[PDB]
Order: sequence, then C-alpha cells, then structure tokens
Amino acid sequence: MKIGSGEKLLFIGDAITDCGRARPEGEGSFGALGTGYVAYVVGLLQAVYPELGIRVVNKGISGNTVRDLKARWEEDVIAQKPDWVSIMIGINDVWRQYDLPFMKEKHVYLDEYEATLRSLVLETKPLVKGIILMTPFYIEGNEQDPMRRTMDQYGRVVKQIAEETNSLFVDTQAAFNEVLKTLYPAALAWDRVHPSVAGHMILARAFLREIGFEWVRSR
Amino acid sequence: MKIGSGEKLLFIGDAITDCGRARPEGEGSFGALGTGYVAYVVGLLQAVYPELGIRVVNKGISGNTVRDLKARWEEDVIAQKPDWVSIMIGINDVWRQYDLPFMKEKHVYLDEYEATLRSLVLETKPLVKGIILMTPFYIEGNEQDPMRRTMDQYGRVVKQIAEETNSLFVDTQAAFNEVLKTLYPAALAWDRVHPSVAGHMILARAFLREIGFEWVRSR
Amino acid sequence: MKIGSGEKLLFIGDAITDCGRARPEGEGSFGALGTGYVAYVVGLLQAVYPELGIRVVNKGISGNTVRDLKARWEEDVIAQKPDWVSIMIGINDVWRQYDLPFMKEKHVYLDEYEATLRSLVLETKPLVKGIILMTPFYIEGNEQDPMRRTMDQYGRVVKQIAEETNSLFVDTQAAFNEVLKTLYPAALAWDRVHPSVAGHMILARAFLREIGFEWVRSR
Amino acid sequence: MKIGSGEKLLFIGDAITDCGRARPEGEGSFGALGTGYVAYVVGLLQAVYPELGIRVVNKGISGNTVRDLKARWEEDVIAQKPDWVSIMIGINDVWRQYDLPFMKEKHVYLDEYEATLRSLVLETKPLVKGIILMTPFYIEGNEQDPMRRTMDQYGRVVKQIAEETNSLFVDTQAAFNEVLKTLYPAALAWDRVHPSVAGHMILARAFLREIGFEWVRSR
Amino acid sequence: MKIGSGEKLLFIGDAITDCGRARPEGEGSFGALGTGYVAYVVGLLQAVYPELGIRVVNKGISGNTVRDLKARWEEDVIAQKPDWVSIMIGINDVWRQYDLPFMKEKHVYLDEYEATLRSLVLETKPLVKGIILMTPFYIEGNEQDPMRRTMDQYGRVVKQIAEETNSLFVDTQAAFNEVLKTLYPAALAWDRVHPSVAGHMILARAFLREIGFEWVRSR
Amino acid sequence: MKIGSGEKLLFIGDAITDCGRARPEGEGSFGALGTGYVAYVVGLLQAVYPELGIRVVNKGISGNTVRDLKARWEEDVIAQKPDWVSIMIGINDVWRQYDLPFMKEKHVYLDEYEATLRSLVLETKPLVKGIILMTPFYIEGNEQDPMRRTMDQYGRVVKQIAEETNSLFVDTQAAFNEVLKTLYPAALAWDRVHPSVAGHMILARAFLREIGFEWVRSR
Amino acid sequence: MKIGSGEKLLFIGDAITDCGRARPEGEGSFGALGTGYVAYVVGLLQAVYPELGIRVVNKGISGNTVRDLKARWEEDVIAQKPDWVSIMIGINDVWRQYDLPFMKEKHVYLDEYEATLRSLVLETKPLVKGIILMTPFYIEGNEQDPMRRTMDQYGRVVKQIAEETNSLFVDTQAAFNEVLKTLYPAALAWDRVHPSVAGHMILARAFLREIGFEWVRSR
Amino acid sequence: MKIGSGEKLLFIGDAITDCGRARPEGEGSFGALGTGYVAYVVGLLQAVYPELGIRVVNKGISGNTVRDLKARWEEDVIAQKPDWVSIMIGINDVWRQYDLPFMKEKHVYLDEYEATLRSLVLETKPLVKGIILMTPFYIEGNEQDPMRRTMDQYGRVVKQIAEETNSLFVDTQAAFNEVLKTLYPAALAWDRVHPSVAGHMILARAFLREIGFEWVRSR
Repeated sequence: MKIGSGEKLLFIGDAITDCGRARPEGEGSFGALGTGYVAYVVGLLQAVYPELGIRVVNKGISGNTVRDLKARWEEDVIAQKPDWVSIMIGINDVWRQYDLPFMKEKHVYLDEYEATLRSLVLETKPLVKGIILMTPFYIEGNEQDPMRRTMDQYGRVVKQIAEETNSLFVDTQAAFNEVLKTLYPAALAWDRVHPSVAGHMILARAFLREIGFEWVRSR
Repeated sequence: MKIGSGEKLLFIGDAITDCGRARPEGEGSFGALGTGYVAYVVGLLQAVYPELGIRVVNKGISGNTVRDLKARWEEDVIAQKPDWVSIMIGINDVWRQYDLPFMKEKHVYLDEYEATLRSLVLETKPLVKGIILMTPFYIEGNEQDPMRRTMDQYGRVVKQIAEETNSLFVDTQAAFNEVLKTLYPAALAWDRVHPSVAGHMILARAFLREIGFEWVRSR
Repeated sequence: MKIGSGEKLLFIGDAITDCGRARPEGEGSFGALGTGYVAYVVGLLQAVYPELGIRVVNKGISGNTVRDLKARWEEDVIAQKPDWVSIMIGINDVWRQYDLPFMKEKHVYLDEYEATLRSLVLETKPLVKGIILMTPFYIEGNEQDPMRRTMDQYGRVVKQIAEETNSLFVDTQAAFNEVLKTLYPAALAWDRVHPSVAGHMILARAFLREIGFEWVRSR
Repeated sequence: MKIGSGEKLLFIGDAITDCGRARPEGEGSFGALGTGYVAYVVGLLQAVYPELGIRVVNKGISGNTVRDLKARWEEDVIAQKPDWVSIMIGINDVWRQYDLPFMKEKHVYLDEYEATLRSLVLETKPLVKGIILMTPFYIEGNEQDPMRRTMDQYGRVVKQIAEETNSLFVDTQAAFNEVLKTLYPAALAWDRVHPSVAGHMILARAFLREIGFEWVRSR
Repeated sequence: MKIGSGEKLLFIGDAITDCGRARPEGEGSFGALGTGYVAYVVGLLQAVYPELGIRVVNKGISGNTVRDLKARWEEDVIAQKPDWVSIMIGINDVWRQYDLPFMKEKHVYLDEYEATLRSLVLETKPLVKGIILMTPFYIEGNEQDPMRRTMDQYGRVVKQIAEETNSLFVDTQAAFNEVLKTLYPAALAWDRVHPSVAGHMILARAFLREIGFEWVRSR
Repeated sequence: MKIGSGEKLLFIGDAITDCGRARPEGEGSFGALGTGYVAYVVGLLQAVYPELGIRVVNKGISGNTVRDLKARWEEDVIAQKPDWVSIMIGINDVWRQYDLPFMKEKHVYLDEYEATLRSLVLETKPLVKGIILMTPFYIEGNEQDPMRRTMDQYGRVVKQIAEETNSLFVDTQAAFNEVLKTLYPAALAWDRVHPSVAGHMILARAFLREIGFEWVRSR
Repeated sequence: MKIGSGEKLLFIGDAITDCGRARPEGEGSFGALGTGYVAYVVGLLQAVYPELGIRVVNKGISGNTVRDLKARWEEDVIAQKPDWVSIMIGINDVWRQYDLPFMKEKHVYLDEYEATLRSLVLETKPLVKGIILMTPFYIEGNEQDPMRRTMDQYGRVVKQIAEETNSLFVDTQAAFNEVLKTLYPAALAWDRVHPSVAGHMILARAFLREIGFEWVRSR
Repeated sequence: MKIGSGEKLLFIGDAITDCGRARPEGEGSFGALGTGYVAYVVGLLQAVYPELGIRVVNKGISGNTVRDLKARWEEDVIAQKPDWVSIMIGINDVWRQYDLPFMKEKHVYLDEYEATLRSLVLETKPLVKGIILMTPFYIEGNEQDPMRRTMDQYGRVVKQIAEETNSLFVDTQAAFNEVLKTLYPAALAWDRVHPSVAGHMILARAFLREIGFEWVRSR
C-alpha cells in the first residue's frame, strides 16, 4: 500500500470530491469527509487497514476549476502540510464551456488548465511524500460526444503532467467506461457528472486500486 | 388562432407540463399553472389575445407515463369538459428504461404506449373541439444516443396517431434539434430532460405556432 | 436584430427587472436572471436566435428609484463593461409619492428624476454600443388616475432623454394600455405594478419588438 | 351602546373580517380574533366598557363570497347562538368579476347576491337581538372606476336590505371616501382591498359609531 | 390637536413601544410601526385626521431601560430630527429589580432613572417642538404590591420631570387602574406588563387624549 | 421511600405536570417525561435509588382542568394500571375565572371541582397502592390577591380530600409561600404560574419529601 | 457471486439496515436504500457487476426487535417475493435490556428471540433461493462487558440457526472484533451501535465476502 | 454552606457544563443557564436557600479541552470577577485520544493537562474567594476500559491540583461509579459521556454535597 502509517492524505477537487464535507476543516471520522468517494476510501482503509493510522482531509469545493484551486492552494494544501495530495479537477473547467458557452471568463481552456495544474503539481511535489493525480471524467460512453471528447483531452494532460512529474495516476474515465459498456449514463448520473453511490464506489475503487489497496490482505 | 373565445384548453403530461402547478385544480392567472411552458403559453395568449377569454387548466403530474395518464383520464380530463386537450407524454415511459433498466414495471414499451395513447385520443376526440399531440423529446443531438433513438421511435408514433386521428401535432424534438445545432444539451438541460426558461420557451413557441398564434396580429 | 453576436446585454431597474435574480452577479442560464421579463427575453432570444451567443446580466434591485441606480451605477453597470444597457426605472420614484405621501425624502420628483436619468444615460452612452430606455408604467387604464397621470409624465421624460441622447425607446405604458382596453387592472396586477406572467410577457414582447426580434425569422 | 352586558357578538365576512383569526372557533382575548378591525373593536370595547363582558367571535374566512357564507351559515352563525351578528360581504363577489373575468363560477352577480344576503338576514333576524350590515368597500375614489362602480351597486343593496329588515347599517365605502379626499388608495391598500392598520381603524371606528360607542363615556 | 401638519412624531421606549417594529428605521405605513399602541395611534390619526400629514417613527427596543435609551439617544432620537418625541420608559428599570433581584447591574435605580431621564429631556427640549412623557406602568391593581409601588414611584419622577421641563404627560398607570377596577390583571396581561390588543388600546387612547385627539371632530 | 421496587408511578395534571412530555405514552429515560418537576423527580429517584426500578409515566396535558382529567381518566390513568397516582390540578380551573372571566364554560367552580376530584380519587383508590394529591398553587404572596385567594380555597379542598381518602398530600402553595418571603413572584414566574427550573425544583422537592425520599440514604 | 442475474435481494433489520431508507418501498438507485451498508453493497455490486441487474430492497426499520420483524414479515418480506433475504436483528432485542432495564416489554430474551428468528427463516426458506443471516453486533472489545456478552449469546444462536437451516451466515461481531484490536469503540461508534462510514463499510464488506463478491473479478 | 450571600459563582467546562447555555453571557434565571447540572444546582439553591442571593454564570462550551479554557480564561473567567469558580474539564482532553486517535493535535495529553489546569488554578486562586475542581468522568464501570482508566488518571491530577492549591474537590467519577453498581452505562448515557436528567442530577448532587448544601436545613 503506497500510503503508510501516520501519514496525512489530503484530497482536493470540485463537488465530486467535496460531497458536503465540513468547511473549512474537512477533517474527521463522523461526517466531515462528505458523503462520496473520499469518505468511502477512508472507510475502506479503516475497515481493512485500521492500524495504518492515516489522517484524511477533504478540501473539495463544489464549483471549482483549477483556477480556483490555484487561488486557495496555499491555505488549503501547502499550509495543511500533507504527506499525500490527491487532485481531481477538470470537470468544471470543461463543463462551463458547454453549459455556459457564452460566459467565456468562466471557461478554463486547455492552455490555462495544463499550465496551472502543472504549476501546482511542481510546486507541491518537493513538499510532500507523494501526489495522486486523478483525471476528470464525464459519464458518457460516446467518445465523440463533444464534452466527453474534451474531457478525454483534459485527462491526457493530467496523464502527461503525472508522467512529466512522476505522480500516481488514476484514470477515472477508464473506470466509468467499463461500466458504461452495460449501463446508460442516466443509470449512474442524470447529468453525466454527479453520480449515485455506485459512481462514487467506481471512483473510490479506482483510487484504492492505484494505491495498492487489497480487499483481503495476504497473508 | 385555432382556439376560440370562451373555450377551455387543458394541458396534460409529466413534469415538463406540471412545473409545480397547483394541485388538484391547476387553474388561475397568479401561479396555479406552474412556471414552464404552459404558463408561458397562457401569458402570451393573454398578452396578444386578451379578448379571447380562454380558460386554461394544467393537469401535468411529474413522473407520469402514459399508463399513469390513462389511470387518471376520466377524472383529470373527461370530467373537466375541455374544448381542447394538449397531451405531452412519453419522456418517462422511455427514461425509466435507461435510468432504472432493471425496474421493468416502471417502463412502458412502445407497443403498450401506442395503444394506450390511441385509447386516450379515441375516447376524447368525440367530446372536444380538438386535440393537440405534442411529441416527447430528449435534448440530445446524436440520433444514435440510445435514449434519443428510443425517444424518436415514440415521437414517430405520436405523429402517426395525430395523422390518423386528425389531431393537431407539435414535434418538440424537431424544435430542439434546431437549437441543438448550436447549443450542447447541457446549455439547455443538464439532465437532457428538464430545461431552462429557454427550453420552456422553445416548447411554448412550438405549441403556439401549431395553434396559429401570431406574434403581431394582422387583426 | 439590434443586438449582435457575442454582445453583453445588461438590464437594470427595480423589482420589475429584478424578479428574484441572483445577487450580486445576476448572470447565467439556470435561474440567476429571475423569473420575469428579463428571463423571458433571454429565453426567447435563445429559442429563436441560439447562435447569437449573447450574454445577459440582470442588475435589477427591488425598491430602487433612479437615485438608487446612480449610487450603484459604477459597480453594477460601468464595471460590467456591457455592450448594451437596458434601463427601466421610475415606478418607485413615482409610487412613493402616492403610497408614502408624507415621507418626502423617499420621493424622487421630476426634477431629480430627469436630471439623474439624463446624467446616467449621458455618462453611459459613449462607453457602450447601445442603450435601451424603457418607460416606467402603471397598470391602470384611466389617464386621469393621479398616479397613472404622473407615471405618464415620467415616461415623457424618458422619451425625451432617449431622443436628446439617441437611445432605443420602449413605451411599456402603451403596451399595457392596449391590453387594458380589455382587462381590468386586477386581472394583470392586484397592485397595478407587479404583474402576472402575462404582464411580464407584455414587457418582454415590448422589448423584443423594439430590438427587431422576429418570432419566425425570414427566410 | 347597543350591545348589552353578557351578550355575544359574532362577526362574519371575508379576509377583511378574518385577518388570520383562529380556526374554527375564532374566540378569545390573546390573538384568536385576528389582527384587524374585529380585534380593534374588541380592544376598544374592553378599554372603554370593560364591565360589559361582551363575548366576541370572529367567523371571517378569507376568499368568501356571500354564496360561501350561506354554505356555512347554520354551523358558523346559527349554531353559535349569537345575540348580534355583523356581516361584511361582497368584496370578493365583485372582485372576481374583475381579476378572473373568465372564471364565472367565482362571480356572484348582484341579483343572486341580494337574494342570498336577504336570506341570511331573514333567517337570522328572529334568532338574535340585532344585525349589523356592513357594506363591502373598494378603496378607490373614482366612482366610475369599473370595480368601484360595481361595488357601490352592491353597497346600495346592503343599505336597502338594512332599511327593509330594520338592521343596523355601516357604510364602509362612505368612511373610506372621506379619507380618499386626502389619500391616494395606495397609501391605504396597494391592492385597493386589504388595508393598513389605518384602514382597519377606519372600519372599526365606523362599526363602533353605528353601535353607539362613546370614546369618553358620559356614564 | 397638539401635533400639526407635516410634523414628525418619534416614539421611543422598550418592548411596549417596539412591538416588533422594523429595525433600524422604524418608519412607514405597512408594518414597520409594530403591532401595538404606536401603530394604533398612527392608525387612528390617519383615520380621523388624514390631512394632517404626520410622519411617525418607532424607535422602541425590547429590553431597554433608560440607560439603554441614553446610549442610543444621539443616533435614534437627535439624528432623526423629530418634531415631537414621545418617551415611555421605566418598566424594565423597575422589573429587573424584581425578576433578577441579584443581578444588580441590570437594575436602574431611582437615582439613575431620574438623573438620566431628566438629562435626555433637557437635552432634547430645545431641539424639538414638543416632548410627550408617558409613565411606565404595571398591570396590577394593588398599590402595595411591591413592584406596582415602585412603578408608581418611577411615574412620580416622570411627572416631576414633565413639570420641571414643561412636557406633555400621560399617566398610563391611571388608565390601567380604571380598567383594573373591573378586570383582574391576567385578563389583560398574564405577566402584568405585555398586554393584549385591549391594553394597547388603553395606551393608545391615553396618548391620544393627551394630545387633544377627537374621536369625532367638531364641527 | 413509600414507592416500592418495580412499581409504576403515574403523574397527571396540567402544563406544570406536562412540560412538553411525549404524547401519548409519556414514558422513558431520555426526554419523554418533559423538562419539569416530573423529570426532576425521576432523575433524583434514579440518582439516589437506582435499584428501585420505578417506572414513571407522565400524563400531564397543558390547559387541563379537573373536568378534562375526568374525561380522559379511564384511558390515561385506569388503563395504565399504575401503583401510585399523583394528581396536580386546579390551576386552570381557577385561572380561567380570572383571565377569561366572561367565557364561563372554561371555568370549573369549586363545588364541581371538589366533587369531580373526589370522584377521581374514589374510583382510583381501590386499584392502586397509593395516591398523592398535590395542591394547585399560585406564585403570589398576597393572600388577598383575588386569584391567590381562590387558589387557596381549592387547595384547602384538596387537603380535605386527601385527609378523607387517606391519600398522601403535598401542599405546593405552602412550599412556594416560604420562598415568596424572599423572592417577588416574577423572579420565579412572570405569569405567576409557569416557573423557572427553581420553581420546578420547589415542586419536585415537595413531592419527594412527601414520599419519604432521603437526599443521603441511611440505607 | 451467489446472487444471480435479475434476482431480487431484500434486506431487513433495524436502524443499521434502515439508515434513512425510503418508506415504504425502500427501492431505487438515487437514495431510497438509505446511506449505510445496504447502499454500499448495492454500490459495489453495481460498480463491479453492473450486468447482473440485481434488484435490491431495503426493509430496515429503526428500533425493531425480532418481534417487530415477525409482525411485518408477510407484508415486508413475503409479499415482496424476493430471491434472497438478508436478516440482521438482535441489537435492540438486547440493547433495551441494558438502556431500559425496567421497561421489560421492550426486551426480547434469547429464548423468544431464537424461536422467533427460526420461525422467520423456516417460513421463508421454501419461498426463496437463499437466506443470509447476519449476526447482531456490539462495538465493544471486552467480551465480559455485560452487553457484549449478551450480544455474543444472540450471535451464537444466529450461527446455529444458519447451520441448521443451511442459510448463508455473516459474523458481524467477528468483523468488528478484528478492527477493535486497533481502535477503541468510540472511534467507530460513540454509542457502540450506530457506526461511522467505516463501520458500515466493515458490514458491507463482511456481507459481500459471504456472497462471493470479488473486488477484481477473474471473469 | 460554603457559598455565601451576594456571591457570584461561575461554572466553566465543556458540553456537560454548557448544556445549551446562552452565549456569551451565560447568566440569568429563565434558561440562560442551560438545561443540565448547572441549572439544577441553581434551582436547588434557590429552592432551599432563596435568601442567599447568589449570582450564577455558566461559561461552559461544548467541545472544549483545558487548552480551550486557557485561550478564553481572561475574558470568560477573570473579567467576570467571580467569587467562586467551578471547573470541570478533561472529558474531551481524553475522549479525542480515543475517538480520533490519529488526529494528535486534538489530544491534550496528561502533561499538557496538568500543566495547563495547574496554571489556571494558580492564577485564579488569589483573585477569588474560592475554587471548586470537579473531576472529569466517564460513565463506564470497568476500571480497565482504556478510556475509563485514562479518565481516572486525569481525575487524579485534578485531585492533586486541588490539594497542591487547596481547592474544593468533587469526584464526579465516584458519584457515577455508585450508580453503575446497578445500572449499565447505556441507561444513563448511550455514549458514556452525555447523560440523561438522572446523570445531571448525580452531578448536581455531587457538587451540592461538596459545598455543604442541606436538602432540609437544620433547624
């Protein structure tokens, strides 16, 4: 398991990460982590590795783009002195291009996205033990749907940043795509973004698998 | 203007027609019509044809399939003694097939849909001046998206029923398709079903055009 | 159509413009525009000219007079860098004279009204592409009702300001007067000011007509 | 003071009488009388005639026409065994004709109104010490405003019924008319019906004057 | 009538004056005056002297003693530039001595009361047209009840201040005492302080009588 | 300790006994007993006699007179099969006479009170181990205050009934009288009826003393 | 995977199973399953076996003992025609004995518990494909804590019933015991019963393991 | 009785002391003291020693540790100029070690606890008349439960501080332990910390006994 005892794991992102977490602190065992994948990861780690003694902080904020992450990075990431930082950002960067196509200042285009995410990862890498970069996703099985096509591009940028910088990488899109071989998007998320428990389990499992979680530990 | 002075026009359907209308009666100038296309239709008819004294009733109920309309048809339609009945149904009949693909009792397949809608029209036709059949719609430009493809099947049946019964006919899908040459669905409805004011306006306008509304009357 | 692609159209006024819009921003497609004529205009433009790509901002504030407009003009109009500004102000300027006749400091009399509205239009004209001046209105068909008589005077001032300055002009009063040939005021607005959907449609149509909107575009 | 010691005085009418009174019973010192003219009458009678021990019941119900009063008359009036009954009805009977001019089943025209009110008086007269008939009113100074003109028609019938049946009589319209020589209606009621404290005071005072209240007793 | 046209009458006091008035402004015809004697006075003046054109402001604050009045006097009285100031203070000054007998810093004893009320009246007298001093009261008919005995003492101080300074004077206690010849306190106020509508009418009438109000104006 | 192990002790009365208890059942450790003297009694019995396993039920209902207790006696008392019944009633029977002196149907005069309370005791006596009769009370030190004077009349009857029936007896008025040598009523209850925690403690203690509670047991 | 395609899996129990599920039906993807282990099970089954089309129903009801399950068994279980039934009951049967040790009618002792649970299994066995019996649990590591000791007694009976009836079997207490080697109970449940997300995950995982879930399928 | 007339007694602590007290002041007879042991102490003192005239202030704050006490000590204790200070702190200092074992900065370990509590007592002792030190507690009868074992250690430190400094001392733990010979913890507190009325009575009695309260004063 990549995460070790006594370490502090900090998740950051948009609504998908927030899921109603306690503001500002985002920390503790009885609801402060919100009700989605971040809480499920913490739950599963505690259920299967109770002894690892990890602290987990949820700094997700509904509505955020990577520009919003940059503006709060000092106080919400650096100042928390985490050991591990998990980032999942891009959904809003992209979605605003499609749901508010004429409010361009709300858009974070690929240049701004790459440059900003790159800069946050580079600044954070030497200060922590590790970084996990999760791709954004869109719950949509047609690669040529325009927003899915853009989201896949943004995930390609996350993947190069995680390779230019050496971070762990979780392709959340590939995790949905597998389920989408069976289910129409609406079965998981009417709006193709905010999913049911099942979607948050897909995310939580995609994360855990990347960090070497075992469902039943061997022995 | 197909609708004559003093006549009663009754809308029925699902949430798109409902839009928070007052239950049970669904009738009045100050909010009982709900906040969507029905209200818009009435508003425009009053703004442009105030002298017509048209009474409008909204019997939409969110969640309904055509099976649900049949169950309340005597009480909600027949007993109201309308002069004109406008039906818009099918969205849920189809949506359940894709969001709850394993709760089949929620689904109304196209055979049942068609016979049931025909039964509503055939019962009602001799009691009214006219019937307006509005197709269901899905705000999705790709004809091959599985739910759009199914929706079009149901809209084709509506069109056939209208032709066969000599009802008026509004192709709501065609109205959306035009706008979807420019806008990505999310700019109109995150969930591809429940739309912005703009979407309700697309509907209202499509209805008004079919009943011979003039934006600036020659009369 | 007077408004062109990529332009930003900013509406300002009192409750009739506000209609519950989102504060402070007043901008976006899913409710931030409020529930009255401003949202209806945006809806109709999107339904019939989806490609025009216009941004619309609602800066209406319930209770305002033109004195209140002046106090927030810098931040709420100039600083938004709009291309088009639509103003509809005067109802409260006048109504306070009649509903609180002894609280004179609440009144904005014709001198203050002309001088202030004039100054806002003159300052704004060189900074934008265009200005739309809408008259205030009172839903009352008797010209000699004292408040209607005063409101018509205030509309005459708006009309000269729009001619001294060259702005588009919408006579909202004349739009109501036509409907009031049929309907008693209470059918549209118990209080002769805050109307039903139908009244907001009268306003929205009066606006659209002035800016050259076509219900069905020719071709 | 027409009302004698130990007697029960029952008010009935629409919202003007109701004013949020406690349902069903409408009786008590600490709020059950509602917050308008009925409460004011009781307050003044207690402040100036505390020894009279007058019991007061408020059976107003907002929305009612005289057709609605007849429907509840046995239960709300007759069964209460009052000594004095005060009726104020007609505002809605008339208002619906102007705000919902095409929902005719809401309207009570003057013929029906008159016979129905006569029926209430004639049934009740032999069971009580007295009846007070208060005219309806419309807070509007122009006699030729269509709704004021209709209202006056109904008030004239009330006055005739009072004369014919030997009931006491309060002309509420005449009380407002006096004040309307100074105030524009809006200063008393935006909607010309539901008034400020001042309007409720105009009513209370008009009632009290008719039952022989003295502001400073010679007794 | 002591109050004249165009004058501004400002009431100040504790809960008995506040009665839920709008904060901070305390001014206007549709609820800002609260629901007790101050609103009733304004209502009766408007009903019987609509032409006097008086402005009325309610600056009452629940919980206040005269020490609290002094701390806000500049902003809430002087800065409002009233023509007439009505003060009714003392209830809490006294009640705290009895309901929280051991929290002495909450008490305003007779020395502090006389000195402070005196100083406010002396400072205000040359800046306004007139001052009305209303005694505090306790709804309790036994002169030897300790709190009633203290309250009567505090009223004696108000009466000398109104004579040392020449102000109008309203003995609210004597107005209650008359009613208390018939009614037990609980019929007017369970807690002997916060009364029913009837109590607020006793107060409103005691005020009006002092300022020369006529119920029916002669002529 | 008169109450034995495993026994059921049932309290009945008005609001003083009720204090927000859970309806209908009024039984449990975590809030169903309400927040006054009953809860305090149970708390102390558990703190000092935990081994007794006493079940306590609270059947107080705010507003009740002894006429109301008789109406629910079979269901609320007899059917519960208690071992001990504690009654406290009379406050309202008397209070209505003074706060609603002209709604006589709310009043229970002393003759009716006495016979009705005797009937409750006489029916219940053979079914239980014991009965505790608590006097009503009025927090008012002057014996000649009309309501205190009446209350004492009713308490004297309670005491006589207890003597005659061999019931236990708690003089709540005597307990208050002692405290009222120091405190003015308002320091315990603004309304002279519903008291602070201290007043509920005065009651609880008076009850406990009568059933032989020891604050520090010799056992 | 013991559960087959198209099958219906029904959970029953107390609050641990309930977790705010939708009443009465307890069925759907978007919240009706509640927010605990049942929801987690469904989420994981959908994330990993989306093609199975398993229908899940949640019939938990907070507060229930096995006596309560028997009372609703025909309606909540039998009439639902499930393929698999999972039962988790006993926590309350035991807890009442310790939190309300003197309200015995709340307690279900082990003899009654065992026969009643056997009756549920024996009735249901011939109607379903399978039964899963989950033990009750108490989050408390000391086997000699009186409530843990009782709980283990009931879990031993569950295990015996499962053996005897050939049901599947989940020892929830053993799953907690493992985690309790590291965590003090409070880190999972202040009250030792209702757990954090982590505790619900411990349960979900224990259930999934017993039905042959694979975290990463070889299929 | 150790507390004397006219003295101010200030209680400080965590939720057990707070119990919903009014913030910031925490002072007065009608609810500001919260609903637990502090209010019960004040009630019993008033019931049995009404003449002592003591003022009581509740400065408890839910969640506090002794580190939190130190941070607010100046404003909430010293600045209130109390005569007597009662402290009960330690529950959270300890509980966080067990319920959030990995959030170490939330823990107040024995060194910090002793040093801080010591310093607050030493600084406060010369400024007041007396100090009461109450041990923290855990409602758990097994001395070897790890949290109970730690809590007893923290109580030993309180006891030495009260002996190093000469303060009164209340062993709240010993008071619970006596009841816990009969009752399982859950009968008093599901979570072993926040108890029922009975638990607050155990605390209130343990306090009162230490300050020499007599249930029935001799004489």
